[PDB]
Amino acid sequence: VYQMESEFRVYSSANNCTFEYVSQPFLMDLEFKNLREFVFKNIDGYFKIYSKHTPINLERDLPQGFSALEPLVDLPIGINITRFQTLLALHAAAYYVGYLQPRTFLLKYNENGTITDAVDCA
Amino acid sequence: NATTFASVYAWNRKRISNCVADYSVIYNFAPFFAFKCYGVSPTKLNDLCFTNVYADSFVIRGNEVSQIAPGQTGNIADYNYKLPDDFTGCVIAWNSNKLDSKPSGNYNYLYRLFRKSKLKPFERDISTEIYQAGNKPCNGVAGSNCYSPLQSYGFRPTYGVGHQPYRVVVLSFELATVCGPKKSTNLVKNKCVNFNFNGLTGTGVLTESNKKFLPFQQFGRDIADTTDAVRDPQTLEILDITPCS
Amino acid sequence: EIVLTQSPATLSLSPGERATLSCRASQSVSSYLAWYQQKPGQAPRLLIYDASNRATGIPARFSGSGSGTDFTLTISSLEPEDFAVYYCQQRSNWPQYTFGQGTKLEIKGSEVQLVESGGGLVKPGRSLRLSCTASGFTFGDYAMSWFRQAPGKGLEWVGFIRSKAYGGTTEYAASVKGRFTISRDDSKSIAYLQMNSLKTEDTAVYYCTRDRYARYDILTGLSPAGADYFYYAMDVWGQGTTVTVSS
Amino acid sequence: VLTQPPSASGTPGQRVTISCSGSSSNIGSNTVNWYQQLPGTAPKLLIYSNNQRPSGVPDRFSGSKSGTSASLAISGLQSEDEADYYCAAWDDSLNWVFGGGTKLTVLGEVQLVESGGGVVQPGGSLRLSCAASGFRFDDHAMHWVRQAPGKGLEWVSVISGDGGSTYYADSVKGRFSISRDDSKNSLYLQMNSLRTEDTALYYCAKDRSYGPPDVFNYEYGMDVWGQGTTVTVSS
Amino acid sequence: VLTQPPSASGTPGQRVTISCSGSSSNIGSNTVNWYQQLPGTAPKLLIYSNNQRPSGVPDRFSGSKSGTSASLAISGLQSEDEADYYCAAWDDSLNWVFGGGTKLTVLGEVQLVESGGGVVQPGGSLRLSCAASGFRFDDHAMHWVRQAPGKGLEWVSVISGDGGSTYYADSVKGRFSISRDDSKNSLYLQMNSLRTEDTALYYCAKDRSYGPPDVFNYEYGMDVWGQGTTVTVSS
Repeated sequence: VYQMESEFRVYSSANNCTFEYVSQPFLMDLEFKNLREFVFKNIDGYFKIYSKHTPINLERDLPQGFSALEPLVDLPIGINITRFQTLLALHAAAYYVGYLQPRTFLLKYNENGTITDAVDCA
Repeated sequence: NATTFASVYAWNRKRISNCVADYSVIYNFAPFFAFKCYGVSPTKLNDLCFTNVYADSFVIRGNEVSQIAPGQTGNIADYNYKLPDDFTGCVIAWNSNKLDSKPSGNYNYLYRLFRKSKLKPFERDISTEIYQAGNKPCNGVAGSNCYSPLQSYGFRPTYGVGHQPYRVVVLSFELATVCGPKKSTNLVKNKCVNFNFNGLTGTGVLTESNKKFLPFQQFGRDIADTTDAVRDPQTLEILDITPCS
Repeated sequence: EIVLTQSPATLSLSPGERATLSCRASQSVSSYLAWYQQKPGQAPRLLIYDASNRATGIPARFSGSGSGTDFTLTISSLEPEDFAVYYCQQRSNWPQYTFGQGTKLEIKGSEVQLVESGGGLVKPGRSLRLSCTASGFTFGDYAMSWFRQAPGKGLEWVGFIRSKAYGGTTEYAASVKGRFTISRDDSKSIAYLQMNSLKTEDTAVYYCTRDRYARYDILTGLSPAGADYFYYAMDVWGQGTTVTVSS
Repeated sequence: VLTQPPSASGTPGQRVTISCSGSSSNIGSNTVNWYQQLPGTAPKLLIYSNNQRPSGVPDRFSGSKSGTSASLAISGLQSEDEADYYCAAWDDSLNWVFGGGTKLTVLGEVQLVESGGGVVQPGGSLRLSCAASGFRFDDHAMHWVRQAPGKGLEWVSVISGDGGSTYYADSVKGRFSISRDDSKNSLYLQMNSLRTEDTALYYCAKDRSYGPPDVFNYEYGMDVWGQGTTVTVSS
Repeated sequence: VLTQPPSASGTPGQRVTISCSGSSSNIGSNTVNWYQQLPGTAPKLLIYSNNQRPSGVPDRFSGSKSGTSASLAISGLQSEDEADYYCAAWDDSLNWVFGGGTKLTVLGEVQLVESGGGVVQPGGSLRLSCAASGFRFDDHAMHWVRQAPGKGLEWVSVISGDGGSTYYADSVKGRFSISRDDSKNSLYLQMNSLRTEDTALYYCAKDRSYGPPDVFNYEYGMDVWGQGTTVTVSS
């Protein structure tokens, strides 16, 4: 961003785009700090983007506490993605990268429908 | 109902997807003269689910509209636009003499008369290589034995019916981002009737529930994996599903 | 810019001997030479086009060779009716058909048919408009070209309009720009030519012939070695009118 | 083959409907054309393209093509609306199929002249010509529809505007010769080996489209008709 | 397509390996040929038939084809072993596919003369000839390998020793017309309608076998090369 207020330094050119989405509601939000987690998958037809924004106060590492991620957008695009990479801006940069495994869990649902705890059987 | 289409050698095929296709507004744009639907049915298109629908526009002669069909050749069918045997798409044609015919003649629409070979189907070539016909080499210059590959139509309003501009739109179907306009109905009161909430098929009585669904769910199951609650995807409101008597 | 001049001027070779025809040029022209053999009073007749193959109609007494900046045509037969001027025309520059001063040789010392119109006195009412209606080939699929023939000066270029296929543009010479405007009426198998602002030097005999066949699909299948290329894609001269000027 | 009831009824002041069904290859895919022929005259096109009407026919007639069936709604029928209505369609076998005819009984310039009749000689030969002048015969196409005395319309043949594709009916397929003369502006139909079972008039109809009915499946229609010649084919 | 690493490295005194994998239609069914081209010179055959080497190449080089992949082992590399190595395989689809090139970077008579260059005229015509004398041209076959500046080797066409069946590449088929003369002992290549992406040298390669590589899938190999002519095809 030079300070319009943006650029396209990621790519050099374009081609036959097969899918596009405006998605006016932004995923990443803004303003005790704030932690945002994102879960991405590779389902046959959907991408299943999960997100959740919770305030944190320890500011050391991933805090202790059970928080679920509500689904936001399920892009109906089929593609074999085997590589990903984050993006950073210029005018602190901590980001975690985990790995999903087929594990058995026992989800506990509250009276209002929110998940309060889970149990990894393995 | 655009302003200016391309020629017959080019396609300008704009792919349409990611939206529901309503095949009922095209009948309220302009009076068509040819509504061939090779492969499918004109009425039976708002029910199938396709993945990628392509749409091209071009202007070709009126005498040669019957030549744009699967398994049929012609003058402009081996070099500029070919329909293969797996081509199942509706070919909509309509005259446009009132908009693409000037008294002094228009030479903006071009067509190829003969290539070096037959072009393969589902292919588009915009090469402007000057044709090389003879026993003497042509160095990319217009001479005697060297001919241009592109020829103009020359549409005029004084010409009779048949040599007029005909905007023919080739709509294709290929194989789920584009579907048909699923029509809804009216929600009845508490009575054991049939219901279908986006695939949820079953019987039961729809009664006013008191649950509070989170703003990312539609239906819900009981302790024995039985659907007994759903939210109408028309207006935010919970609905209990009790089994029929 | 390519000047084509003939070396012989007056050959009085009696029939029963050989005859040579040399034609040079400044710019190195490829195999695009057209040889005409025109009787005095009648219409010109092409002998060998593009200096590569012969025409149709003339006998086999036209064996020649050569390519580039020189051409040759050795006639090893007698001269029964060789009382005609042997010209030369280039086919390289399409909108710049240029002729040359032919050599006058003497004895000692068919559905293709077209008519023309437009002529007479030119000084009173300085407006002459020649017309060209053909009854041979299908009028319309071939471009319409014009050529004038001044008395005792040789063959000359006028202008042309391309056929209906390859656009409706135009291209004229330097001495006819802004004065000679050609209009085509292929809907009625007629081609017109307006000659506004006429002078005393424009008293030549104009001729309308054929030009390139914009339809080329057939020309690739049949090889230009027989009468077919002469029947489909070939220009043929016709009759011409007269222009009279006075004070 | 199309099912159509023989006759309907209606009172002056009410709107009635005339239904005419067809298979999924003639109405479900092609268009329906309605015609009306007063007793003793030539038919005329009323509704074409299922949504349009010519300038001669007023807006009092309504039409609609819903799925694989057709309907002819006559809003406010008058005392002059007493005639027979026929249907029109194009099947996949390249044929102009008709309906059955509806005898509506109430309870209250372009010229196409054709000649040729008299002795038909069922087993010899007969020449039939149709004149045409004043409507740009080189552009508009033609038709061939015969009508037996007391029966409905029978499709014979049709030619495009360019003089190309023509289609024959199963009963006379491969025996006639339909061709036109763009220089003389006349239409001919040579008939050979005719039986004693084809007593009709062979009305010379004028088409409004250009090409064959297989490609232009949204513009075909017989606007202008003519006075046919009643044949006398017998033993 | 033959998978090959872009560049390898090694110290003087150790043995390095150069692998080149491929499908079972080109390597698994045929033999692999290794080549070495110093910067600014012509390539040369190193290992043929996956188990033999010519007299010019010493026994220090090793080659082996295990299954559907090959390997080039250079035992005891010296300071002069700094060049690019390409793979060679003849697929059953009548095409000669090369590798990608391995830029080995260290950390320490028979004459084929060809002419024809200068003005390329991309759109006209161009004749390319290659002389041959001193190796029994009537027996050994010939090849045509082009190399763009900064790119790898690309096969153009092939001609048998008997002058019978000939083949071209998938991108040059239909435009070139090859020719040869057994009496004059010369190789020709008539080219027409050259595009702007044909900038190369067109090396005149000499085969060691007799028939085309499709029938003799265990003896083909380009032993002697020539000095190609750099074309200047541009706008």
